[PDB]
Amino acid sequence: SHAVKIYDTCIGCTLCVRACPTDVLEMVPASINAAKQVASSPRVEDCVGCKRCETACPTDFLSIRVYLQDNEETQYSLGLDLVDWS
Amino acid sequence: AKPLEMFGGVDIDLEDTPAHWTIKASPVLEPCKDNKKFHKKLKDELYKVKKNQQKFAEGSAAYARFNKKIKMIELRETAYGDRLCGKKDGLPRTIATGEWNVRGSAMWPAAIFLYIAGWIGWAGRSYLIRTNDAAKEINIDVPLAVTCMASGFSWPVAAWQEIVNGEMAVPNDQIHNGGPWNQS
Amino acid sequence: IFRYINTTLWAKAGHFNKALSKGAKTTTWIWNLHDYAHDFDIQQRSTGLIARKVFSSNLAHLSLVFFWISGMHLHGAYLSNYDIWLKDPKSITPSSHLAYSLIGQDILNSYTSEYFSGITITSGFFQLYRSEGIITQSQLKYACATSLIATLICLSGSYLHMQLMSKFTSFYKKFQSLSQDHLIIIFGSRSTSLSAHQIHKMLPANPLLDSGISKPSILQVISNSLSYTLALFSTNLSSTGKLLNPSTRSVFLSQVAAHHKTTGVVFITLGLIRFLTMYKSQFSILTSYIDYHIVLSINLALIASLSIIVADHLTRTPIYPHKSTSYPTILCLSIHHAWLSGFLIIGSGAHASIFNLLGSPTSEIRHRDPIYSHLIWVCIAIGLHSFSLYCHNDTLEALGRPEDIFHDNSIQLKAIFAKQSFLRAELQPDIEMLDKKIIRITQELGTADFIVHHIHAFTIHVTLLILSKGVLYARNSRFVSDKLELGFTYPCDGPGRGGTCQISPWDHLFSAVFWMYNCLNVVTFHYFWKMQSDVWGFVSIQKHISHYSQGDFSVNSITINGWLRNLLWSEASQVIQSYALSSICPYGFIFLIGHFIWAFSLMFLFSGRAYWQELIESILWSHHKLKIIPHIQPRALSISQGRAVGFIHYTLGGIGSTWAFIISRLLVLT
Amino acid sequence: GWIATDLGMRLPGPAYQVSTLEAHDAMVKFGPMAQILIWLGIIEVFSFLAITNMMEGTT
Amino acid sequence: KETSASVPFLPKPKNLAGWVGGETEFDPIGFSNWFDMKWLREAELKHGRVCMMATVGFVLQPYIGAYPGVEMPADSLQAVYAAPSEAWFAFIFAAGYIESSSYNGKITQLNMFEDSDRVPGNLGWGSTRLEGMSKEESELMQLKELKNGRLAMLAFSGMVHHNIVVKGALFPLVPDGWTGPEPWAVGSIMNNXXXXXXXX
Ligand code: CLA
Ligand SMILES: CC(=O)O[C@H]1CC(C)(C)C(=C=C/C(C)=C/C=C/C(C)=C/C=C/C=C(C)/C=C/C=C(C)/C=C/[C@@]23O[C@]2(C)C[C@@H](O)CC3(C)C)[C@](C)(O)C1
Ligand SMILES: CC1=C(C/C=C(\C)CCC[C@H](C)CCC[C@H](C)CCCC(C)C)C(=O)c2ccccc2C1=O
Ligand code: SF4
Ligand code: SF4
Ligand code: SF4
Repeated sequence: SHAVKIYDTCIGCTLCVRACPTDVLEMVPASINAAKQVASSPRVEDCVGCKRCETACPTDFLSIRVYLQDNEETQYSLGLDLVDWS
Repeated sequence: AKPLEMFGGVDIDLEDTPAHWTIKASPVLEPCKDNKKFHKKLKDELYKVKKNQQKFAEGSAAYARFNKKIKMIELRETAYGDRLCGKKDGLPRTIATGEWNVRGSAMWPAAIFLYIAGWIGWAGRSYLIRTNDAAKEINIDVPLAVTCMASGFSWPVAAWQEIVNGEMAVPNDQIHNGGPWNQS
Repeated sequence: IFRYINTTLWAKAGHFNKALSKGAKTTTWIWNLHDYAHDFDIQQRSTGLIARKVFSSNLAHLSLVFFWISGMHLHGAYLSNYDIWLKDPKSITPSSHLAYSLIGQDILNSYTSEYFSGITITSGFFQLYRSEGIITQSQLKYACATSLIATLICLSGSYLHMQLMSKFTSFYKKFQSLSQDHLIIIFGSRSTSLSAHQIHKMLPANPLLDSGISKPSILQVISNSLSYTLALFSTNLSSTGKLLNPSTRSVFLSQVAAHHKTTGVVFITLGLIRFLTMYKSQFSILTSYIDYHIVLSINLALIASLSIIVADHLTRTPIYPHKSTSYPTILCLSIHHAWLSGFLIIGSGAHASIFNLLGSPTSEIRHRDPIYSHLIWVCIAIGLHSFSLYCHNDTLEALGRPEDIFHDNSIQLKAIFAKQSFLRAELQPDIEMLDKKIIRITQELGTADFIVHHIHAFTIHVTLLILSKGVLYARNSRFVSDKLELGFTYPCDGPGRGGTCQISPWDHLFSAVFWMYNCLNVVTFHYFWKMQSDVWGFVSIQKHISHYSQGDFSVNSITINGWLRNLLWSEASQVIQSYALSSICPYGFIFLIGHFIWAFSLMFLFSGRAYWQELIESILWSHHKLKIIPHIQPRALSISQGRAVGFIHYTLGGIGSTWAFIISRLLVLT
Repeated sequence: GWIATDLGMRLPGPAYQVSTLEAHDAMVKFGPMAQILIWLGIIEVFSFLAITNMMEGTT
Repeated sequence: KETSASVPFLPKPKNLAGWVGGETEFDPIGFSNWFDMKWLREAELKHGRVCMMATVGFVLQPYIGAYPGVEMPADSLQAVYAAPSEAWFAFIFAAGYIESSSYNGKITQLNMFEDSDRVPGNLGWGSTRLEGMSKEESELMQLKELKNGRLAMLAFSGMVHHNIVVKGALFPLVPDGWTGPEPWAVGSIMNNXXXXXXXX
């Protein structure tokens, strides 16, 4: 599994949530921006690592950062279809 | 004790006088007009071109063009006579010692190119400074562009006057230094 | 109507695409502007504009081809030794191409005739002119004039159709009308027109030249007025192709005229048949393939296949007079059409992928795994078999065990079907020769021919694997389930799932171009070595044959070292030792430049754009230091563009290397 | 010009002792046709300016 | 919409107010509308003056040249090579000094008229012999200067090209056995096709 971290610079775009192809991200209420909402990654075990969330993030440097961990890959982080690891 | 054999063929000047600092005193080189390899090479050029010429008709245009080529080759032979060539190749050399007063010296082309290259760079920089917009880089303001192009001739003086007066460089704290290397 | 044809958009670059309307903020904007220039589908406005753009651009390109033809005709009339070539084609190399005497470039022109010096052309235009009964300079003048008039007409038509066609325009969608009129009026009614042209201008002329009257009484006989010669004057019974014309070393032009007449009749009858014939099975294909990209792909594949048929049929089915002996011309005519076949096949695959992404695919995409899997297995099988017979021969020859290799004098793999394929030609049991030169002798196919044909099959199958894998896995895949939303061309989907680089159909074309290039480089080498070794060459009066390569193919082409030594090294002596030699200086220089360009491509092929972006930023620091700010911000090439540039330079450099290598050698030997 | 040349009117130079048919080629090879083309080129540049400024309504 | 007095079929060039040729406004291409016409006037005046001096020197050299010790080529074009390098160096040095000092170092189309917008073509040299005409015949004097400058420019061009077509001196106009000019010995594509150099 990868590591998807959300930083304080988030401005509640919701673009990262919409771009995620495996429903890793979600919007949670907060009080650090005018949108009163920040992103969260409660399900990074389903994060394939496509980094579309990083493409969609418009902050100066990404408020959402995906750290690839190749020696950590699970069946969900690899998108295995022909083969089951469970 | 024969420095040629001591050093495996290469020969050393063995003399410490300022008169040998010129390239013309080198024993590797020799004036082209009295070098055997130069004579042989340009004679072979003449022979090959002449042999090609005889293959065509006498009254054809190709014959006249080959005569013109032969004249060009002979003019090249007589023009490179004062140029220095090695005592073993016959190919004339280019002098890159800053001599300023020898045939084939690299000082004159260097000066000419540096002037015109500074001219080009100065014209481009002036246009970029006077058009601080992206729209002016895709749709060139041709009158202003040619104005800067003509104005670039005084670059060796204007550029220095900007260097000393603090109008060329910019302090590092005003442009993006680069990627962060620390924070924690 | 035409009041809207305004220049106001000429200054406004990038107007056609709404993604470029934000302005040139970065240098990526320039490359995107060039990339979307001909992508009429994604450009602004309705579908009618797409049709107008496509049709008018077709007309403009047709005008461009006509202009190229006109240039060739004017070069032949005013910058050529076509006169002396007409008088004596066996002693004069064709040349309609001079070089100015600048920077010593005069060394490029070589002796072609006693009154002419120039670059030996290998386009075969002189043979075409002679087969077209063109003798006087006035005929070439008027051919050039007609081609220029056609250029102007097609340019004006392209200009007009951008406003003649409207939103209601529908003539392009009438596929029944297009097929019927094309077939009948062009393939039938123009083939018979060319048959008429030949019967009335070639047979009156080409037999006169072959009859030894190159004089032809000037215009007294050559300018038609020869209705006392009969159409089938010198058919000499026999069968078309069994007996060649002994003078010009080609099929008699009367037989060619009869061929064109009969083919026109056949096409007209097929157009009549199409009123009631076999249908209702290709009907799903009929309804599902009415789109620009699908018909473009179909036409590209068809034209490329026709190009390869032309490449194989222009060499040992000699049609043109005095062309079989002109070995550089034969080589060029084969190899150029081979390369065009490969390139247009690749384009057909690309546009199949584009159609799949824009339109809706057909039934074959649902069992795509068995298809693209048995294709994988067959590619592996014929790669581990065809090539390795070369590796086996190489290893056992290096070991000193020649009796264990695959050769004719050893374990031999007989080409059973080809050896039993004496159906083609079926000529008499001897050879044909014109003047110290072999016209055509039957290629005796042995073990080496078997192995190299299997190499060809393997390379073709791998290129097809890449193309069909790109086409079938365009919409979605087990790897990425929404490839349709990603578009046609994309760098990747991200480093996730292990890595998703080069999943797009565009990247599949990117690999397929490399594999097609590798596929027909072997085809070029097989042809270039086989013809020299076993067909082309001198002769001896005692019926003995001395070929150019002295029969190296059957003894050396069984091992990779044989290809390296006897083809890429021994036969490269002409190009490598081509400096200061009048005709072949540019070929040596272009050999060097092709090596440089091919190696230069590797910088784009092996590297990623992030390193170059960081380097560009480092340089931009120095630029900003001296108050030199490019407001079109410098960005490195996009990933797809980096791959495209790498592929283009790779193929261009390699093609130039082969081009120089083959052409210089054939010019020296001839 | 054709009338005058055919009827025998010529410039006082032996280089002009040609028929009217060969006058064009002979004078092209002689030089004056190139100079005439240069002069007609400048006059036609002025004419082109006239057309451009008339069609646009500037004059 | 007025028209120019010189070319009546063209629009009257704006930005060409009265400087000299205000009666015959002549700018078909329209450089005055494209460039700072004060710089254009400065360039025209410098060209005219340099060409007056050039015509006088070009005429004088074959006859009353011959500075004591300098060699004499009849063809005034060759006088550059057949002259002492020292005198030529000193002359170019003086010309550069005059060019640099006259404009106070603002010798640049961008910086020529930026703060010292004095007057187009005025250098304060010999102005004591002007302005006594009550600003009316002074304009006529400026007109005469401009007309002489333009005539001198065209005349010097003609003299150079006459010396080239003759390949000799200048004043022996139409020398003996010259029989007309055909001296441009440079090949051309039209020349190549006409002379049958290519083809055949
Ligand atoms: C009839 C032939 C034909 C036609 C009409 C089209 C038409 C189209 N193609 Mg296409 N294609 C073709 C053949 C054709 N192609 C072939 C044979 C191939 C295989 C190589 C391809 C591969 C291909 C790809 C991979 C893509 C297209 C795309 C497109 C679309 C936009 C093209 C564009 O804007 O490029 C603008 C034009 C250029 C950028 C031309 C630049 C010059 C090229 C790239 C380099 C050539 C180098 C030159 C030969 C050597 C130089 C000489 C040297 C000495 C200096 C358009 C629908 C693109 C698309 O999005 O489709 C919807 C796309 O991604 N095509
Ligand atoms: C102390 C102080 O302050 O200084 C004062 C001093 C003073 C005197 C008061 C001043 C002044 C005025 C000056 C210096 C005025 C000089 C004016 C000159 C030299 C004019 C030359 C014109 C040449 C022409 C038209 C050539 C024409 C040539 C032609 C037409 C040639 C015509 C030919 O056909 C002819 C004749 C022959 C053929 O070969 C072809 C060619 C040569 C072309 C100042 C400026 O105020 C400053
Ligand atoms: C070198 C390189 C660059 C940098 C190269 C760039 C930006 C090319 C653009 C440079 C200029 C604009 C090209 C213009 C042409 C040349 C200046 C001259 C070519 C012709 C000469 C022979 C005269 C990338 O951006 C890149 C991106 C992705 C994968 C690989 C690479 C890559 O390899
Ligand atoms: S895209 Fe970036 S800034 Fe926007 S909500 Fe997601 S993490 Fe926050
Ligand atoms: S890398 Fe892809 S899967 Fe993972 S959180 Fe980002 S968008 Fe979702
Ligand atoms: S290396 Fe390049 S192509 Fe591969 S996943 Fe990363 S960005 Fe995409």
